[PDB]
Amino acid sequence: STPTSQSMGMQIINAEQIKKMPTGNGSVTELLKNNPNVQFSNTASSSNIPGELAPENVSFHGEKFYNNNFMVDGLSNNNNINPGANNGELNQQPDGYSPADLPAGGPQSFWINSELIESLEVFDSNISAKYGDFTGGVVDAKTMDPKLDKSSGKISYRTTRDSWTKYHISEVISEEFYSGTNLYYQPKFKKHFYSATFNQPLSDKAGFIFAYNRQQSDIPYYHEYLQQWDDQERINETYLLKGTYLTDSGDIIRMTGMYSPHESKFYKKDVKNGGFTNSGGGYRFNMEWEHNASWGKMTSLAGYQYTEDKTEHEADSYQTWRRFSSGFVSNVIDWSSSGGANGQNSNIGGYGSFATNTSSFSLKQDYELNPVSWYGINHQIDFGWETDFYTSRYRRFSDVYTGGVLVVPTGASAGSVVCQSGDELCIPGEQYSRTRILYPERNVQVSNVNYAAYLQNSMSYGRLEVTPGVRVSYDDFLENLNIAPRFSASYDVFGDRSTRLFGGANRYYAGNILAYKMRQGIGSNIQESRISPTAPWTTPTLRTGTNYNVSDLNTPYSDELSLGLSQRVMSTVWTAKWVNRQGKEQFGRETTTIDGQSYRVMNNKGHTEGNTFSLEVEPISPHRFSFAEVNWKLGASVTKNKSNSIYYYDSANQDEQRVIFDDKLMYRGDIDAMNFNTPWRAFLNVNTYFPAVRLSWDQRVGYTAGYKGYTTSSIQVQCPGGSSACNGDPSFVGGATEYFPTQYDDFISYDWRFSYSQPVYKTQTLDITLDVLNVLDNVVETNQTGTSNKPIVIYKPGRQFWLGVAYTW
Ligand SMILES: CCCCCCCCO[C@@H]1O[C@H](CO)[C@@H](O)[C@H](O)[C@H]1O
Ligand SMILES: CCCCCCCCO[C@@H]1O[C@H](CO)[C@@H](O)[C@H](O)[C@H]1O
Ligand SMILES: CCCCCCCCO[C@@H]1O[C@H](CO)[C@@H](O)[C@H](O)[C@H]1O
Ligand SMILES: CCCCCCCCCCCC[N+](C)(C)[O-]
Ligand SMILES: CCCCCCCCCCCC[N+](C)(C)[O-]
Repeated sequence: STPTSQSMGMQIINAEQIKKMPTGNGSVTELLKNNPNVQFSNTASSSNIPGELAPENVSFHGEKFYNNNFMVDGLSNNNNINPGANNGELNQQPDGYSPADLPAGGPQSFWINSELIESLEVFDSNISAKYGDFTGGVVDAKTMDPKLDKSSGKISYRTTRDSWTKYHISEVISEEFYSGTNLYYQPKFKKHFYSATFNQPLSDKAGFIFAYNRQQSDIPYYHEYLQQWDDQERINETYLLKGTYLTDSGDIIRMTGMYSPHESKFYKKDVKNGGFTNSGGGYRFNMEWEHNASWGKMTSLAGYQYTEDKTEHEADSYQTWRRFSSGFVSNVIDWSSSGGANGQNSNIGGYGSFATNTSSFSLKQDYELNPVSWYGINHQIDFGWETDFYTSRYRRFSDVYTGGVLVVPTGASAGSVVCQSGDELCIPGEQYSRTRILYPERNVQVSNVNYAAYLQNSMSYGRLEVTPGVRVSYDDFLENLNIAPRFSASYDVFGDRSTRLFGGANRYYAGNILAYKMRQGIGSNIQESRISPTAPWTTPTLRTGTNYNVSDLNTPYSDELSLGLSQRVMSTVWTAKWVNRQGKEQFGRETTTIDGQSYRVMNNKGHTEGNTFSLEVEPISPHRFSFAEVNWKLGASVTKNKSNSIYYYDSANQDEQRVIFDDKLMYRGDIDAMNFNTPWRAFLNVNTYFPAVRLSWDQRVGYTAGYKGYTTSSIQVQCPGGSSACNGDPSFVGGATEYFPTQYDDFISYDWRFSYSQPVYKTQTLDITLDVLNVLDNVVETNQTGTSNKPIVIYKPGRQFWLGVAYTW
């Protein structure tokens, strides 16, 4: 059995516990909301953005949001190229809009639905040497296994809508919002979730399981100027197939296969054929071999996993044409993109396709030895190793041409454009392009190999438990070998199990980013010119634009200290604990100069702190108090998190800037963190079951410290005189931007889930499921944008209904 000091710092959510928490989009990170050690992006749940299907972003003890280890079925599900794009916030032009974009796709490469999952193991504190490639938390999601006894199976269906959603939108925006001209202002929409599961035995000793799961979301979108309604789309799919076979020997062989594409359908604004789609996800193949020997257990795995973020546009060339201007009106340009009174231009097309992928083959092996007493104490030993050979690419699939400067001869020479038979950049009689920019077919490619091994020894003298462990890893990307001591202890103060202390000190090293590699060539373009529209294209010249590059880096780590205490007061367990995290050597941005050419490059100048006091109360067993039965759980936390100005790996170092902030003139690097920094929150869950009418009545209540919004001075406060804070440093001379707080008040969150089951033909049932999400519909500020000039507040979703129908057998 696992050591008591490590369980103290992990969560376990089995499938029946999952079904009893009320949910929107079922997604992995959503399930973390009952964990007092985690926080979410200020924008992660917002009323502007239903219809969106991605996973929320999460940060453990205020560590980076892209420094978590997300696993599925114990294997990595992390994007190690570009996971923290735009520090996790959305972009009015999602990445791929523009020709020279590095695709994003976020911290998880497979977006797995909250069905499909048997158990979720969530480690945040005193983590095991067995787990690496994180600074923050570990989030292992175990999919459904086959059963060998019966032929289970289920078909579900589930939906929500704009009708059914009550919105909260600022005014200021409400005009623009309801026009539906903004991608991420979605007033009208429909989500649809299908699922199908087949459990299937073959022998007394072998069976498989097929599962499928589709989430889809349609969002209308309008072009002013172009004057068209197009439909945005969001599709997530998961196909899953697992066999298991028990040998004559008593050893076990498993085999998994997964395919988890997701895509997002977008539109370049007011552009004829402006469409483009952003595919993500990929697939897996496992093969796993348990062996049960006299000494212990030995599980040996081989795996392969292709994952890919690709942007693909409706067309592979882009033009900007003129509809009309002084002296000119086209017979051929129907549409417009601008609406100027005296001049209108018309954009058409797009920037080809292009992508990043990672192909990777993995070989794990883990040993669980049987306990062994030696020199008077028990030795639970684990050890193991693993190695991963991977290859990352970026590719533009084919040459994409953009139109350059325009000509529109008018007046004396008004009709005189004479085109070439094939010429995509010439409209006979009207207009042509003098220059033309070619973004070329390209390819950049890394192939690497990481190695890791770990040894742990949980020893116990009775009363005591003390588990020193080591994880050693080497990435040949940075070529660093890192050694991570993990230490975790526990003491029982009087037999009993009534009163136990525990603590520990550990170090977690992160995995790779490697975006700066993939961007190396990126944004190369070759521009040509021509005198007339029958001249040949003449003077090709290669520009690179912003150049990116590799540098000599340390691997970012996080150091931990923990101390806690678990009391059993009555028939109710009160466990309270402290954790502190120094996050160190965190990647950021530098501009460096090589040969007169300049280069964006990664540094190790970021840093973070995390400090959390967490309490947790939970009764021993449910109350049967009588005609129904009720269980309950209660979490709470107090949380101070810190940060540089280096928010993520593409943030430049603006620490030495001077900034006014709360009343006194100070350096920017020392100001409060403004994402993942809610000072406290408490939450209670109550699951109620009325067996008399087969009705489940699940409620989540929560009281939460309010948001604190900031805005900034549009104009820098110049400083010898010009603010009475300039005296905080009389010598200082220069500018400084002032931050203006608005402290919103603490708020009550309240969520419901009903689930009624109903027999149909003996062994079958039909299940009705209803979620009421913001029950009181009360308004809460989540996030604040803009200068003081124009401040914009964003709110948490109002009351929302989800309706589900399941059919089991
Ligand atoms: C279980 C074995 C996997 C079977 C899935 C085969 C279908 C994969 O389809 C492919 O997947 C990649 C990422 O999704 C894309 O980049 C490819 O262009 C696409 O054709
Ligand atoms: C768990 C600890 C294992 C240590 C292995 C260190 C390997 C360092 O050795 C390097 O590894 C590269 C990638 O594998 C090779 O291609 C290089 O030739 C070699 O310099
Ligand atoms: C068994 C008792 C568990 C509680 C451990 C006390 C942890 C105190 O630890 C301290 O907490 C401060 C917060 O006020 C932080 O400012 C400091 O960084 C930290 O050293
Ligand atoms: C038994 C379940 C198998 C899943 C069937 C999925 C069928 C659709 C495959 C994708 C094709 C696109 N579209 C829009 C028709 O769905
Ligand atoms: C892991 C076993 C699952 C195998 C399923 C293979 C998917 C077949 C492709 C059908 C079309 C899928 N897509 C992307 C169009 O939706």
